[PDB]
Amino acid sequence: RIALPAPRGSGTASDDEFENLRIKGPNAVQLVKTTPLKPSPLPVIPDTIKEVIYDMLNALA
Amino acid sequence: LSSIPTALTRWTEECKVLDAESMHDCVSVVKVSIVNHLEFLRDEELEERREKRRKQ
Repeated sequence: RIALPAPRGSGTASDDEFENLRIKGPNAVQLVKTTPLKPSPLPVIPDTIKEVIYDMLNALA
Repeated sequence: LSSIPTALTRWTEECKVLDAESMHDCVSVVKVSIVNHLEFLRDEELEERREKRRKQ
């Protein structure tokens, strides 16, 4: 997500008018923030990928 | 150990070998889709923030 810079000044008529000018201005500094971690489940390994991984482990011996 | 190269470094090697100059072009093509989406969400969140301030 592109970052939101702090509210410069409370007040919508003046401060937010120049806050849209700043954040949305053609020339701006779009810093990045990460989203909060979503609870990813582990991907199931396909059987052929397990006959590829197992063949190296057998090559250990 | 930190000596083991990260996926990004292996992909970097792959990219170099398979496309030295076309990587920048793909970054530009994908950028066109990412920045537009993230700016849409930035403007929606910003509106939400102004709204919450007004309701405050």
